[PDB]
Amino acid sequence: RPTFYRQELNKTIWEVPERYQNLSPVGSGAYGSVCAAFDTKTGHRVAVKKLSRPFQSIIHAKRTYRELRLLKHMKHENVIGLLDVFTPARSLEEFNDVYLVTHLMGADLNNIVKCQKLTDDHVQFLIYQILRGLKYIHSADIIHRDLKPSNLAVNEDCELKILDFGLARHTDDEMTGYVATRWYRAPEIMLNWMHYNQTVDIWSVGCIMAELLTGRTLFPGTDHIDQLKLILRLVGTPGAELLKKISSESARNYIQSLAQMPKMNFANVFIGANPLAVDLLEKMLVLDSDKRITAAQALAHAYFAQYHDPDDEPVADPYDQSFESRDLLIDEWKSLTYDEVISFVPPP
Ligand SMILES: Clc1ncnc2ccsc12
Ligand SMILES: [Cl-]
Ligand SMILES: [Cl-]
Ligand SMILES: [Cl-]
Ligand SMILES: [Cl-]
Ligand SMILES: [Cl-]
Ligand SMILES: [Mg+2]
Repeated sequence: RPTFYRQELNKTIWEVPERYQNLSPVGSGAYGSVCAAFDTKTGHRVAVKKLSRPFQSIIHAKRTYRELRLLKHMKHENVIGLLDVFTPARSLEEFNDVYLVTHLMGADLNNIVKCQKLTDDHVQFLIYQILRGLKYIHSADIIHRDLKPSNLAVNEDCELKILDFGLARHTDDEMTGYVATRWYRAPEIMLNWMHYNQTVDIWSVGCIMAELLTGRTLFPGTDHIDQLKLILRLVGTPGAELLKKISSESARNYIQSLAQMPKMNFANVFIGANPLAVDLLEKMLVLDSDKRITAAQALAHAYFAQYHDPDDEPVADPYDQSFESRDLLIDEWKSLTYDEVISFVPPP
């Protein structure tokens, strides 16, 4: 067991191993209560997250367990990983607090899209890295569900990592009105059309790729219905085949109230873009999720010929998510979480 020391960080008591020094608050609270520190064992600048009220309800205890399981699994160059997890508790009986340690992220994609001039070469390398990380995530039967520029960390060398695993499901209020939290969402999940699957993430990558090419949000809707109208004007209204797959009768009735529209010519929308970029966007932004390109298929597209290496695009170890359908008490979720804290092995 390391030695711990205590300090008050803006009306919060932090108790952490001596290896972590020079703690100071960071971020806009998007990933929880997070400080920056220097890790003296590894020489890296790190983010230390202290969870708020991790065991206060069954819902919160299960969310804590879910976040720790997901972060312990993810071992890939293009995905956030866990550097450490600790508790000052010396037994299950005194366990209350959980702390997670990751690499400190400086800038996200929004900063570079907003403030930098990007070459077709920059767009190739950024989207190649997102798809490489997604091929890995999807091989474990994990759906990200929230890919957007603020969840993509980017460094000076244009190297990228994917963020946001096992945090609270987004509320209907967070999704209301003129908000970036909805602009990257696939239509079948935005409007609850049907049981969704991993194909939702490829819609999101299409929306991100279009914005890197134009410097503008692709579907900046003022509300759910305005955003659906922007989507159908580009990709066309649904045919009988997709309408059959909308399980919700009222959602089917609403769609049929709209005048039919054809798919637009993407070369006249993305004026001057690399024809290979236009071709890939047409294969991602397909209304029927069964027909969209997969991450593994997209890596082999000619747009990525300069970066694609099929011997260096790895898949994940198997991920057991059977706990997700399990009904347990608060103390049972707390015991499962304690075992995952004490069994952690740090990366090489
Ligand atoms: Cl990205 C992400 N998802 C869930 N928890 C954390 C803690 C630090 S970064 C992070
Ligand atoms: Cl230490
Ligand atoms: Cl990492
Ligand atoms: Cl504790
Ligand atoms: Cl964003
Ligand atoms: Cl597993
Ligand atoms: Mg999110």
